[PDB]
Amino acid sequence: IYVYKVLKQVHPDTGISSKAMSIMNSFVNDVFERIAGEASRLAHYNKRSTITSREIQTAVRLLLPGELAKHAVSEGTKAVTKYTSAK
Amino acid sequence: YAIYVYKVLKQVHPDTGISSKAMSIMNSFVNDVFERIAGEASRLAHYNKRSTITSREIQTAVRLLLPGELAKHAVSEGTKAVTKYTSAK
Amino acid sequence: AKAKTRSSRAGLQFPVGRVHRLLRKGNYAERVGAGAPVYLAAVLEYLTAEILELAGNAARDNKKTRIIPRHLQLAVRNDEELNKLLGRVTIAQGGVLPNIQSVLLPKC
Amino acid sequence: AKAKTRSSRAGLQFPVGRVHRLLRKGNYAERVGAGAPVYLAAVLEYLTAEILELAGNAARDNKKTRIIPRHLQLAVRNDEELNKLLGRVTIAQGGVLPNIQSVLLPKC
Amino acid sequence: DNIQGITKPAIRRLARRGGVKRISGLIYEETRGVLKVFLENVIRDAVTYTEHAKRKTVTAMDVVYALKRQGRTLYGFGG
Amino acid sequence: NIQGITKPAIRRLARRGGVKRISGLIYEETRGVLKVFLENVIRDAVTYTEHAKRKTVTAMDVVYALKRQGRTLYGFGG
Amino acid sequence: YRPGTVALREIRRYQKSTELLIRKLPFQRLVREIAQDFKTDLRFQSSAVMALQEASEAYLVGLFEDTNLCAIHAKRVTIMPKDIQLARRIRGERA
Amino acid sequence: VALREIRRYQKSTELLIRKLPFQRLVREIAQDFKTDLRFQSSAVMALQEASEAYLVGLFEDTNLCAIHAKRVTIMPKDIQLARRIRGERA
DNA sequence: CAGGATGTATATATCTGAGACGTGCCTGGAGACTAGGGAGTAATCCCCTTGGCGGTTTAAACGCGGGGGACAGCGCGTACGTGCGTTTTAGCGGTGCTAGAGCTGTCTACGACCAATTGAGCGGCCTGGGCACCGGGATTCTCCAGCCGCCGGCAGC
DNA sequence: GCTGCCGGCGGCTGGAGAATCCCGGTGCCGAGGCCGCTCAATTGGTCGTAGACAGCTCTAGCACCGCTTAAACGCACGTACGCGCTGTCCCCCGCGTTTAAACCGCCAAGGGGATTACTCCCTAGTCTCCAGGCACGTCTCAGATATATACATCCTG
Repeated sequence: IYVYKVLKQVHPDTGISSKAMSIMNSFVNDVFERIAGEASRLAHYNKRSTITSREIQTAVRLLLPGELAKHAVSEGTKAVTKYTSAK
Repeated sequence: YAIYVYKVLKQVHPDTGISSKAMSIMNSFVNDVFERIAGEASRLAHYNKRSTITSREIQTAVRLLLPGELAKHAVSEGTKAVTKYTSAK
Repeated sequence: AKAKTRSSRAGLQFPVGRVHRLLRKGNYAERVGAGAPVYLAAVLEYLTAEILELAGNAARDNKKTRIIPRHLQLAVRNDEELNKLLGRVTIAQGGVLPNIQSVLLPKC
Repeated sequence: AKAKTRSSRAGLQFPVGRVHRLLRKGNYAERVGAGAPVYLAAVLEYLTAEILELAGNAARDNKKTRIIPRHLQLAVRNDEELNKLLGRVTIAQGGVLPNIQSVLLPKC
Repeated sequence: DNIQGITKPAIRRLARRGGVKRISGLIYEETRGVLKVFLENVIRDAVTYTEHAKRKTVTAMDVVYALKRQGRTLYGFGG
Repeated sequence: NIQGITKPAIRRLARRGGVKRISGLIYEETRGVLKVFLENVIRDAVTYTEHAKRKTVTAMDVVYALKRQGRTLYGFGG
Repeated sequence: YRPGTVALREIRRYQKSTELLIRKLPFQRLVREIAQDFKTDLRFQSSAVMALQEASEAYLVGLFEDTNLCAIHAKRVTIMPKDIQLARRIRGERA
Repeated sequence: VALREIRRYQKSTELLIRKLPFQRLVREIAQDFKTDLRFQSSAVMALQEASEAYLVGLFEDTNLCAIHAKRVTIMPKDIQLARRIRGERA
């Protein structure tokens, strides 16, 4: 559902196939693991016990190369402030 | 892991020592290997939808990473060690 | 009453609660904060939106309505920043980028 | 009653308790068994013993009484299987195996 | 006597996809050799995964899992 | 500071590599590769140090950075 | 046609397509034969068969463009085995 | 004498680049990411020797490629080819 | 050095029909609504180790200059990979067919969790003496360039 | 024919710079005893994952033949390989020298790290109802064929 809505929000007149969506699902799952394990290792590196936005931000800067990283950080910041502004 | 390794030398080479740099290097070695084995074992324990890490997971891990002769020597000593552990409580 | 989902308040199209459950049950850390799943959902939405938009533009350039993995490969391999991220990844029925070394063509 | 270490009962010179503690606060799994720390200690002990014997052989070859990371490099790189196991690992003060390509040598 | 089932035009087609202009005759066996080393490397992990799972059928999950373990992860198979 | 890599330094490095003859154009190419590899480690090194709110680049952070890149280091802790 | 013209035509023809190059049945037989050496009396899923198939295709395609680079560096147009083992050695699998 | 040096450095282990110029280069390249940075000493030699290992591996790969090219001299095209094959430049 | 005939590619008209897209049903998990108690957070102080300074001195880089051989270019022998025709031989498949291995639900039981005591393993901190470091000098160890006896053409007859 | 003659040819001789060994003195610093504390072994109990049994059942390998399409064998041939001659000009390799790293010593202090009172944030516990997965069910516009023209070659004059 969510990938379909993402497609509709950018291309409302473009469809997708079946296997080409399983590819997207595998990609998202792989990136989720690659970021979550990284954030967990940063959390354990400083002898910490909680995972917050700072560790995930550092993992994003580490993983995403350059321009994608700086684009991601801004959107994540606005996304976290709209959450904190109105719970 | 300094003292255990020193006992290892004294049980292998009673007349050979070890430098401090070698000590730190092989300490990092054992830490790296432990982390690799534990990570693979935890990965398998989650991968087969279980919640307890047992000797079977460690056995699969050692059979999985160490290539060749090390694999069967390691599994042989693992089984013999756990058997003498359980036989003599 | 008046239940409200976290995705709506976060302005996202992603199941933030599902990501929070995955983090809790994934054995990454003993305790998990609050904004980490929101940030993860946001970055995932960004990257998947960029990927899907590139694939859609490639499909439109190929004069085809739906999206196939061939267009996925053409869109992924044509962006070096994306290429480095997906350098060690192969896609089912993706094909290769059509290229020829300049030497083996005839003289003129 | 009189207490005794787990390693003595297990006939090992590696710390069963320390390995168990590392597994427990290692975040790896919620619960662990009893034979897993013993197995891990045994395999670590075997690997350390074999690597230290391989270093000691070279140390006595070079007529020295203590191990130098250079000897560790020789022991690791002179065993092809161990080189495969330790291919990407770089050793401090290890140098490189001596090697000269055949053509670079003179005619006779 | 089955590895020879990888016919010569198949290798020629594969190399033309690679983009070669001329093809020798001595590469047809070295390509087969690298092929079998690839496959036995993958299927040893694939079989040991099932053995740990103590089943008798090898699914796509085990093979893709082992492929990703070597650092050659592949999408499109329910990863 | 890039020129601090003197010509005999790369010469002896290549001799350790196992080369016999050296032309006159490897020198700046080597310096560029050296600089690129340096920045590729300083980036995540300063990232790690900034994450910990510290101002000193400890050896632990750089060995972690080398491990992340895929080339582990032995001797400096672990 | 002049020699190599058909080669160019096939190069431009086949790099655009994406379908497989090896017949399914021989590859299945090869995989089954190899699987006997590790554990006999097994059962295979077709999904795994095509996964192995496409992985093999990707690696061989990789090795072929590396061989092409070796051949062009060798001031040649043909491809020779020294190139294929050079490409295997530089990458480091056979190190 | 070139082969004599080949015999000479292949047995030793110490670093082959002066410490202070390397430290100056590291500080010069690190000032751009952040200003007023302090470097621990051991990290400097760790980075130095890691770079030495990387570079000597690159040299050995390039020499192997050059001897494959039926030549005794190494040229930048060999280095670019080796980088392309190893999968680093592209 | 400019045209012609050609096997190629390109476009374009119906077929034509498995399955993205709704459309509902139903269910289980995520939000709404209660403390708590322990993980982090400033605030503090107390080391510490690091950037910095300024004489020697001392091994190392560098521009110069001479030299010799590795390499790119060009030419020629030559042999084997390619374009193409003729079998022929194996893959696709479509049809059933069979039991085997995979999946899930229930009942039980035993082993990891955790709390409270009690004892020793070892990390630290001196400490004496033990094994590498360095110097010179004698001992070999190869590397080179010329002398020389021998040899196979080379002008004559 | 047969005299010299001439240049190489390798075989040998010996001088040449290089690498190695051990003695002899001098340190620097892994290895060992001590103290105590801090965490690890022992008891004692629980309650819930994990193993068994017991079913259901979806599914993968067999076989079977009709068709056919790509694979194997052969065959002129010309192009791309491999080798040999060659003309340098571009690195190597000592030398004077000019220079910058390394030691060596003494400081200040901004930053790293251990303690401490606390507070307030995610976890622990239930209820509830609504978003999402599954079973269909279509009618599509998504494909697929088969048709018809331009094109870039290799020959000709």
